[PDB]
Amino acid sequence: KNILVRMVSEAGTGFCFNTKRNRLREKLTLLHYDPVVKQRVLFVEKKKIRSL
Amino acid sequence: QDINDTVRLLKEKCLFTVQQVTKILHSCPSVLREDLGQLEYKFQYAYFRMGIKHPDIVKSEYLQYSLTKIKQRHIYLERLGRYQTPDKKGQTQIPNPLLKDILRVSEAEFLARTACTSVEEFQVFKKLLAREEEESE
Amino acid sequence: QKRREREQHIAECMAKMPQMIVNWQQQQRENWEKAQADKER
Amino acid sequence: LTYFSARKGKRKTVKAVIDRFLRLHCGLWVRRKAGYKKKLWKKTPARKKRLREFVFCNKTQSKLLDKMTTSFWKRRNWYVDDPYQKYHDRTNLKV
Amino acid sequence: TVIVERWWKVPLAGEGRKPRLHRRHRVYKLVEDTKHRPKENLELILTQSVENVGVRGDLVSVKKSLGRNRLLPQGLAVYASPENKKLFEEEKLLR
Amino acid sequence: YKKKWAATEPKFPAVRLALQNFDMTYSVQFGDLWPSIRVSLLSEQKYGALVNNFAAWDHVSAKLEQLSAKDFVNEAISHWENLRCFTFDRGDISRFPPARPGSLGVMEYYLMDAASLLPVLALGLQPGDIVLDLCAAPGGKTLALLQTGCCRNLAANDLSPSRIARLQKILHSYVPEEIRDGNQVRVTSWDGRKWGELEGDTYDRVLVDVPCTTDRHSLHEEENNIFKRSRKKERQILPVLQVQLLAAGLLATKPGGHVVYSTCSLSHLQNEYVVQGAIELLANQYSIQVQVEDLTHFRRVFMDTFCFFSSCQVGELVIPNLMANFGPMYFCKMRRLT
RNA sequence: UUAAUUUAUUAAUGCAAACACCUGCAUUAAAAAUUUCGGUUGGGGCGACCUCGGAGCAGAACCCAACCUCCGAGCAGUACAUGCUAAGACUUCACCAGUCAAAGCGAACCUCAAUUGAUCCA
RNA sequence: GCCUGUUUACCAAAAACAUCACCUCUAGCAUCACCAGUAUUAGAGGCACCGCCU
RNA sequence: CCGAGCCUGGUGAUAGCUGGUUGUCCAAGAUAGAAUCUUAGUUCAACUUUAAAUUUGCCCACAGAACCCAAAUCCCCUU
Ligand SMILES: [Mg+2]
Ligand SMILES: [Mg+2]
Ligand SMILES: [Mg+2]
Ligand SMILES: [Mg+2]
Ligand SMILES: [Mg+2]
Ligand SMILES: [Mg+2]
Ligand SMILES: [Mg+2]
Ligand SMILES: [Mg+2]
Ligand SMILES: [Mg+2]
Repeated sequence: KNILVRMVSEAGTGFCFNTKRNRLREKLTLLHYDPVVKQRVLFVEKKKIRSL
Repeated sequence: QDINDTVRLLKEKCLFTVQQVTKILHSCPSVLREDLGQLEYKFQYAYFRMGIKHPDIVKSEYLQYSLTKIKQRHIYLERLGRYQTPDKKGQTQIPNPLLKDILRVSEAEFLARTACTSVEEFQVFKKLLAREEEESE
Repeated sequence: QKRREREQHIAECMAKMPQMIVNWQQQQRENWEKAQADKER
Repeated sequence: LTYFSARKGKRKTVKAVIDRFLRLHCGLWVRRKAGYKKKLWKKTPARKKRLREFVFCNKTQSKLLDKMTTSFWKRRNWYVDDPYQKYHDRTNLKV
Repeated sequence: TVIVERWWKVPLAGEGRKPRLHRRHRVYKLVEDTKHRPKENLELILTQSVENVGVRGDLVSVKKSLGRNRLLPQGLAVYASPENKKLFEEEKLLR
Repeated sequence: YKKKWAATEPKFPAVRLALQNFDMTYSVQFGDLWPSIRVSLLSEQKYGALVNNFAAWDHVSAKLEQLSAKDFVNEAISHWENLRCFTFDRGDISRFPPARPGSLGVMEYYLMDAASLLPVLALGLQPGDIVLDLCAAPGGKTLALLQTGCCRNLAANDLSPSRIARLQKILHSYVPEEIRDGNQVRVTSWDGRKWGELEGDTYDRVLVDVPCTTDRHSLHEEENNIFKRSRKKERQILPVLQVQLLAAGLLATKPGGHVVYSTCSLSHLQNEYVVQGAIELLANQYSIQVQVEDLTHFRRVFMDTFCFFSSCQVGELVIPNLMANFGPMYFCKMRRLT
């Protein structure tokens, strides 16, 4: 199945957003737009919010 | 307190008569060392799942044997179909093997006379049952 | 103090950000190349 | 609600209404959209934007809330920096 | 002693008025039972030589049980009141 | 309605109902083997790891070998005189680690009953064969077929959209989209009985895994148990439906083509009488002759891993044993002579 | 009563407090106490159903029941701007909820039947 | 249904309840019942005299 | 008049259930549905009543409203 995970901005801002990934898949690193920095930055999976 | 609570478990929570309790203490002293909870589980395993009544549980030193051995042998026979828990009326399609035939006998005699299977199969079943118990816990 | 700490932390993260993005993209590309090499066998 | 309180004989206010709705002095009632904080991960951006908005209430719903709240909540409040100060009055309204 | 606390806050009564209680104000939760507190010691001034505590006129922290059961009832000790402390101070400086 | 009845039939769990039926039938069927079969069915099921040929098959095989699992298919081919599924030695109860996506983005291996692979192996997919899976849509055999070399397309049909969706998901997880894009894989949600009319004399290889009592799943899972009272009608009519499906598959297969009828049950009624009735119905109503292939060499070759019910007239029957809890699996190979 | 909630009350013990009794707090029983026992269908049973979607009934704007005829869903895959904002509209016959969306900022140069769940509270 | 007796006063007097006998369980004991008693005793309960078998 | 006595009190218990709801006269005035431990009820909608504001309401000519695979309807200037 898939798990809802919290991607956290690597830009040092407290910005976070929730995505879905397969549980068996490796931890997620992903470019995403950071509104506070106003720029695309890396986000790294921090913790598993829930399982779905 | 330890002795009194063991006796109280045997009396109130196992509904053994006073004479039955004395006979149990005389025949199976290891019951006293055996902790509460485990003893109640063993007794209820005999009573409900195996359908053994108090006179039989006392006559045959069932409480002497270990819960691991009891579950191993009994569940092996039950899945094999040899054993069958008595129904609401207390009746079974085939007469069940005797507790002495199950527990007192050695492993080889139990597997040959009653289970009628192979030691290899019994070992595999023992490992499987141990894994199932661990996962259940 | 909190505002400036946040600002300087953001500044350091932003300074490191382009190199981190380049490294991550290169890692993805090299992983894909390794997959293609495995397909080639 | 209580049309006559046993201690004062006054009409009481359903505080569940106060906890949920804002009354603009013009007579309009504002509210949040139900579910605007629930399971956002499975909601599209347009749906989330719709949910995050402040929404007016029907005529009948406004009448119900007016009945359920007392006259104290239907007064002019000259708060310092109320974000709804402009919205407290209607303009260029024909019937 | 058992110390209790109301589950439901009692509305303020006023200055000269007495609070009016209701069925819900009779519900309590035990905040502490003093008997379970760690034991503290009693300060006493010995009047006669006693084994393993002192000789005479020396302030000693003794278990409340011993202080109230043996020393004080038998006169072997007196309460460490300011008056007793002063009296034994004169006794000491007069030696 | 009548509320107060004289005597209400005891409320039995579907698992216990299935146990009652399996006792009263298979005890007679198998004699002294029924105790062993019963204990094996009620015990844990032994799983095999089918390495995804599309993924890093060599690396996954090496990892499984380090986990001490051996390729029963490979050893069978060793003394037979393309599939790789690793299983533990006889008597071992070790579980394979859960399969995870590989570097290529596809799952490294599929954890499936090893016996379920024997039907596919016996089907003998020749290089570039047009293939049909009339109702096999749990996964398993379908994935094994796709990993085999049926590059001339495979039509996987089922009547259950839920199982079709499950098939689609496993295909997405395992089979590359490059392989699945073309007509190489056609997944359909249609009735197999209509398949004889829809296509005839088309497929060189056919696999008919008819719905059955699925004895192990009936004994374990309470949900959607075939042996529940409400589904008594379906349980009773199952043999007719199985005969119809096998007849449809036989009609579909090309003259001289091979079909394999597979069943996850011990029932003589649901296996041998089903195949025989299908042969008779095909030879009478449609006047087509089918010859049952001899799988005794298959039995001997795979005996080291699976225990087979020797007393079988038509086809093969892997029975679940404690030493190898891989069954149950009946499979019968039939070549359409006319 | 193996329905839910309790153990206020007794009987046991354990820990505190005192130097067995009493008190406080726990655990286990006995004993009881409060309250409930959904809905639509089915007379010869051993149950079915309850929410959402497609098709016929309902032929042509919309709407249309059934203890009517059929078929399905309680996800998955991609992407990570699947960001922010905003005119104007639709709306399952109420409301709640659900839809589409010009323009603009900022960027590049989601799909299809349903696939779901309010408030409070954590 | 052993028997004599008991019962739904006011729709049932019975095969139902009780019953001697038999059986099961609990209790090692005193100053208000049990009891001014003490295991051949007392309490709770089943079943129904006796007799016959296994 | 005991499956839990009787009397008093809480007590004017509660009842989506039954029954009743008393002068004259005039006028407008009848059922799209949804939700509901809900189908003996109620909230909203629909219908209905009253008062007020201003302006189009109905009937309706062309034109117009789908492919897959009939009666009619909708929209609609004039009148
Ligand atoms: Mg005041
Ligand atoms: Mg609407
Ligand atoms: Mg008589
Ligand atoms: Mg008489
Ligand atoms: Mg009478
Ligand atoms: Mg009389
Ligand atoms: Mg009479
Ligand atoms: Mg009344
Ligand atoms: Mg009129």
